[PDB]
Parts: sequence; structure tokens; C-alpha cells
Amino acid sequence: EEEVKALQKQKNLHIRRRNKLQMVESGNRQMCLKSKDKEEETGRAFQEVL
Amino acid sequence: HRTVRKIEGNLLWYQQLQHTEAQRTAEEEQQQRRKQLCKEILELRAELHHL
Repeated sequence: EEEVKALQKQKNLHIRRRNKLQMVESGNRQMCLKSKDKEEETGRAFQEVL
Repeated sequence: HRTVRKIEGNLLWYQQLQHTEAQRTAEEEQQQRRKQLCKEILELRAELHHL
């Protein structure tokens, strides 16, 4: 019963950490899509200098 | 005092022996609860691995 409680606590921790990782990853993926638009903008600015 | 001890200790003895037989039926319910908890631990370990 202590082991079931420990595993329930660990399950709840992994659910919370996964939700946080998915928030970080979703924010990061939105930053990365915009950072690709930035790589195209800086790639255009680099072509302008060329 | 010798007869009193023989009477009381035989009664105590057979009460303890019956308490051990009634403990076997409680051991079967405890074994069923232990199987339930071990099954729940296995399901939780599998969900933890997938998480």
C-alpha cells in the first residue's frame, strides 16, 4: 500500500512534469517556427549583404 | 493452584489454536488483497514506463 502510494505520487509527478514539458515544448515549437521565419529573414538580410 | 493452571492454560491453548484457524480465512482475504495490490503495482509501473 505504501508502494502503491509512492507509485501514485510518482505517476502524478510524471503527469505534471510531462504537462510542463509539453508547455515548454509548445512554447519552444512556436519560438522555433518563428526562429525559422527569423532564419529566413536573416538569410534574406545575408543575401542583401551579398 | 495446579488445577487452575491446567484449566486456564488448556483453554488459552485451544483459543490460540482456533485464532490460527480463523487467521487462515483472513490470510485468504489478505492474499486476494495482495494479488489486487500486485496487479495495481504492475498496471502503475506499465503506465509510468509509457509516461
